[PDB]
Amino acid sequence: TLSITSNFDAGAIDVVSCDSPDAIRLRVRGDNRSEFAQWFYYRLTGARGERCVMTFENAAECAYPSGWRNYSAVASYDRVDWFRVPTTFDGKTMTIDHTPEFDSIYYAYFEPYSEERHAAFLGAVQQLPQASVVELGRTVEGRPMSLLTLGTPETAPKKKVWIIARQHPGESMAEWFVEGLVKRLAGWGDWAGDPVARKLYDRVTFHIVPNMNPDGSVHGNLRTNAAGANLNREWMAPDAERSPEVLAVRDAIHAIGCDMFFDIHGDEDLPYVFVAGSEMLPSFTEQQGKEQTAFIEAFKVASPDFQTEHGYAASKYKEDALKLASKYIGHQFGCLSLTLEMPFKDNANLPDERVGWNGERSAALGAAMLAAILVHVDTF
Ligand SMILES: [Zn+2]
Repeated sequence: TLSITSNFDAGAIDVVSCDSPDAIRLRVRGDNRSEFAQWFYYRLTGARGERCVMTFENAAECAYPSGWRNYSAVASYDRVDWFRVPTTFDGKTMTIDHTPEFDSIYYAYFEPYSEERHAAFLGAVQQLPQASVVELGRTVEGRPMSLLTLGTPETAPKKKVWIIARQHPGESMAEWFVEGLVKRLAGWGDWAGDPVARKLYDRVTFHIVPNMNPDGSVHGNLRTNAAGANLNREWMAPDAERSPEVLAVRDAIHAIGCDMFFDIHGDEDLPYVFVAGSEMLPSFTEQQGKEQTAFIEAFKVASPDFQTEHGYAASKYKEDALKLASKYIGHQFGCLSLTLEMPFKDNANLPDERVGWNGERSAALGAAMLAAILVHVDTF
């Protein structure tokens, strides 16, 4: 007897039919208070050594159907080690065809990043002499909005570098990226002995929000918070009831100041790591151009995964572009301001059939970007 369950952190699925392994019928559940549908995460038990054919009947009705083109789902026996599994898409339905090796398995859209993991990581990070953690406010559902500051005393004002992640809760790659970056700043693991963090603290103070959408995350949402708001459309006029997550963070950025800004996302459609810059802003000066180009050049050197060939086609500027964090910040502060995008699929330039794009590659990217930040501040 097969059983599909989803009542856990970030769980999401609607089961249509589940009584023959070769005829499992499913629907992407969708965001809790929004029409956007794309994230899925479920547990399947009772299928050891049985070929499971799991068809997502509403695949074409999802937020980004091209997200299913050349895409493989991820799976795990224990929530620790994740791997890609055989998946096909015909523009109408999506099907995972996989034979579980053990009694209990999970399938998901991307390697998850749980609330527990967040709490364990921040609970350890706060113990570093250079760390502090401040609760800026509460989410819709009373979860903390936590700001991690990493820095040493100013004896000359240090540059304020802001990194926010996971405004879109299903983009768990964003929190993995922050974890890799923070681990390097901590001098943990293989980062012990590395001089980049030390040099950085002489020039820069970091202000980091690892999870911009705690509620959306646990809800199994892709794009919205628990009230149905797209947080990355709330930056020009956030609300205490609808978008307290942005209200609290935007207030802190204004109070604290900002010299460099990075908004960390994942992209459904494109199999590339890329940035969206501020060049479309009418406020984009020659010096800003010089600075953005030079950071991008440094990031290309720091990380072979990062590239500029592929990305969003930069359409004409419209006033509502300021609803997006990196544009709002770019316009308001006149500083280096970027959206960074990681793929749900793989990096097509450097594919990995076993894992595609994942937690470890996202984290390596975050650690690499630190080295580009250092190069950058040492130049400007
Ligand atoms: Zn996003």
